[PDB]
Amino acid sequence: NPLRALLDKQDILLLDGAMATELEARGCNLADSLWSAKVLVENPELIREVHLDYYRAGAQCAITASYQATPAGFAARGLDEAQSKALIGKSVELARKAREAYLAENPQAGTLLVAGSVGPYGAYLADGSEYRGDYHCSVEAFQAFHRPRVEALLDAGADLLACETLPNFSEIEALAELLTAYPRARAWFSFTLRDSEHLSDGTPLRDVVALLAGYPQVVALGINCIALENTTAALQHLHGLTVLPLVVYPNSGQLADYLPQWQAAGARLIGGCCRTTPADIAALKARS
Ligand SMILES: N[C@@H](CCS)C(=O)O
Ligand SMILES: [Zn+2]
Ligand SMILES: [Zn+2]
Ligand SMILES: [Zn+2]
Repeated sequence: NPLRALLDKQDILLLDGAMATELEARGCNLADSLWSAKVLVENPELIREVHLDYYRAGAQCAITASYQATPAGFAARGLDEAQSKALIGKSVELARKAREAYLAENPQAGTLLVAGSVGPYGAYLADGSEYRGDYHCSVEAFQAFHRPRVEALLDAGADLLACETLPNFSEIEALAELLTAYPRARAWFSFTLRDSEHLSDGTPLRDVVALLAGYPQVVALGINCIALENTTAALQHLHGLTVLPLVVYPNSGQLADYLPQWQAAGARLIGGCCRTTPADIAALKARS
């Protein structure tokens, strides 16, 4: 368990924040949802710089730029599976390079992690379906969609998988099943919500937690890409269902002002999602 060493030593583990904000500030034009294919090729040094930026701000875990990096997605750019897996692997390499750089600068930084981002099938559909979850695939189809990215992230040396922004229960099942075929893998599963007690697709959270409790490789559960004002209620509900470390990284509003409420509700992995920047991580660091 990549988390145990850190969680044995401190209550809170800080995540990072959004990649896009920082790349745009540095001059990047992110024209479409497949922007990672371009930036990983044309400006990989800027991605590495942003990861380094977040470690400096206090992040102890970087999330790779692979949220929309799948062979399915990247086929629209003329890339085949192997080419796509190369770029997925590269996203891990750049975060690992940033970790090497920071630990050279600050050897006293403690343990630092790299989490491979695994986004939902909805993000590939690119119709904002990662928030509705109303799509239908067989278990095999979900698993075929996710498998190459899981393999590429693990082979490139991700410490764990960030299975995130997940709106669909059947896909969550397929993904938990898929991970058992990689016995060394560890993951967190983070969800988008319809309300404080339901998945985006309508599933009661008690059912999601109950399902995932049977998979030991899932070492944390939580919420991300949700409005600030909707976080605490959701966490408090999860807090009554599990004592797995809870994950929370919401969209930008102050984000760091919530740290005591969140921690009291069992959150132990805390960062930022959309429109957050290293300023949010720096604020969290100061309040912890
Ligand atoms: N790509 C983001 C999630 C967008 S909802 C991430 O990797 O955390
Ligand atoms: Zn439907
Ligand atoms: Zn089937
Ligand atoms: Zn988000």
